[PDB]
Amino acid sequence: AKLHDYYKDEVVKKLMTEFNYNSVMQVPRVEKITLNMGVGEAIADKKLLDNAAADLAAISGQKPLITKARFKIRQGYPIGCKVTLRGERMWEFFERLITIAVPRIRDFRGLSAKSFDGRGNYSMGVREQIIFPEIDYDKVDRVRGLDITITTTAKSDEEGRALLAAFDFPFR
Amino acid sequence: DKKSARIRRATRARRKLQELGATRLVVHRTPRHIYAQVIAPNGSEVLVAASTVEKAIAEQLKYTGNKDAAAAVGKAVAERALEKGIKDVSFDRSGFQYHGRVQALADAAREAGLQF
Amino acid sequence: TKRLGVKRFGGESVLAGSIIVRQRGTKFHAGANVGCGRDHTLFAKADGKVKFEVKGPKNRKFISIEAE
Amino acid sequence: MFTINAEVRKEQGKGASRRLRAANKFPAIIYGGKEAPLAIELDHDKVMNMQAKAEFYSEVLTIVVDGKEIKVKAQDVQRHPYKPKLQHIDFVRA
RNA sequence: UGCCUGGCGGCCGUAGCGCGGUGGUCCCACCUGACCCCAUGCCGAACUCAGAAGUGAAACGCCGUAGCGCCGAUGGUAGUGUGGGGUCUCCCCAUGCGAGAGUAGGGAACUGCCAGGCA
RNA sequence: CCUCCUAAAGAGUAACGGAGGAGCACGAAGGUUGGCUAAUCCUGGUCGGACAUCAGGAGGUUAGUGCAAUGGCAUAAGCCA
RNA sequence: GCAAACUGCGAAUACCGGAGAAUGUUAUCACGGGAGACACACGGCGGGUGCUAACGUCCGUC
Repeated sequence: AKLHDYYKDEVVKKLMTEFNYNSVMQVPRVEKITLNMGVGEAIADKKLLDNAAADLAAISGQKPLITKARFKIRQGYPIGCKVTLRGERMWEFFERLITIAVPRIRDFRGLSAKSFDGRGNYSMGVREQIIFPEIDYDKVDRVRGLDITITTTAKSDEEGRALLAAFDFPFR
Repeated sequence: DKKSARIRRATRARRKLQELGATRLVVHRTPRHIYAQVIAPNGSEVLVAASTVEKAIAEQLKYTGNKDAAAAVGKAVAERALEKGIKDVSFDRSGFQYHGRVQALADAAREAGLQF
Repeated sequence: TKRLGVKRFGGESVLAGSIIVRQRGTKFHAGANVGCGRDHTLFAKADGKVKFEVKGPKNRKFISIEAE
Repeated sequence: MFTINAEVRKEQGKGASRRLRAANKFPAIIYGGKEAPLAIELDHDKVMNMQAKAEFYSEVLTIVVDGKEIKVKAQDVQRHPYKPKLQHIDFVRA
């Protein structure tokens, strides 16, 4: 909720005047943020998966959950663990990342507008996690990055563009 | 959809209870109110019904939905049903979780003398 | 290189605890005042009349027993 | 508009149908509208005679029953796979 | 005695899907924050706490839309029991039972009890 | 020892007629109560190529239901606690 | 386009169960005694096997 009040104060007015919605919640709003490094290299050994889980726990305020597969992978093989938030941690983590993580990107050519699901969600993988200062260089084992997929109530790609612009959408 | 899953869950309870043909006491939880009814085995008729919407319960309640409101509703329905002569009737939480308002209402009813 | 089908029929009078139909799968489901076995073998819970009907969201075939 | 006259069916079943077919005749029905549909007995020879013209199936036909002419449209015709015989003609009142 | 909503049954496609508008009077739905009752195989997602802070966005509510799905006559046809016949492989005769598909049409489900709001 | 047809629509109705599997196990892989509900294909995303990864979409069991086969399981007999 | 091991549809004969008419030496069932009986065949009805070539062979029924 660190940025929730600021969001409601600033994004809502501009989005309402540029769209002229009726209800307060008609503005697209993020519901969950997914952090899941698709390392896909723990097949040989699970130590890498343990290291990834530890990194997720350190970076995030919670502990990751280990999932299983739906490449030479069997059924029910645990390969990666994902992290998601729902609550104040949403805005806390988003504000932190947009303050320190997103601005500090090396060779930052910009986001990918086309990288949508076609229905109001954006998915992309940003490598060289060194952008996040929370990543301690002591415990880094390989060049990795977060496969962030923003989950938003946007009903179309136009709403996704508008809500990304609300966060100033640095550039393409 | 939460409604679909809730109805799916309640259907099993209802269909397993229907084998006995006994008057059911169905309680429904609403975000703003609480409903409680006693229905005969046929299901097309109800013996008694009371909800927080009625002034009889909301007069002393600042709001219709909370632990205190659930307890008051339970006491009222228990008194009315005891006046009716339930004689060890069966309860049903509309396929819900016995956690809050349902739990408080059931505890209040059992305090009044409910035999279930 | 043992016996399926309908053994007891609607409108018949049977004594308590009488097997009416055994089914390989759930082709039929026991109705009111009717029990079910491990092998989905329906047996009469009382004495009276037997009815075969079709009901349910999928229109499944059901077997019921009513007071004579 | 064709001056077509037929006879009302008196029996229900395959018996009269086969009797008509053997004697170079066949049955038919007239339905459509709130008025109750009725079965009719069409003579095969006359049907062949007045169906050769292409206008038979074009406009609304006239059927005469007990000296009563009514407008009916031929819904469909069912024929034998190889025998040029009309198994059954279905009409609609118009 | 009427219009509207909620709960519970018969009803299980003439009850479903597609389009428009209509609703915050009551009621209903979303929801704020949650250290407090409670909690996650991580998360107030659900569960539970103070309510209308905000709204009718989805949802449901009515009607029209027969677009779609569905049912569906009426006859006839196929098939066939019984007895017989022929050129007895197969077909037909007398009688009875009577397909599927298709067709006109129906098709915006209906019905029962309680509770609440407006007349 | 067991399942599918062969086989003329109650049960049965010859084959050396064609398919076959099983000689297993669980102190859980049973039960109690609670919670949840797949396959199939597609969109975005370094390796990852389209399918090692998550989010969303058509849909709600054609996944799964420890053993070969066949019927059944949405109330889930399917998964977890 | 196909499917004895395809059914999204779906017949009459055959079954017992309930009500009902006349029928027929009770034509129906149990018990007890006493039998033969344990190699049938022709044709028709719908099939399998067999090379539907078979006046070959086997099935349920008259």
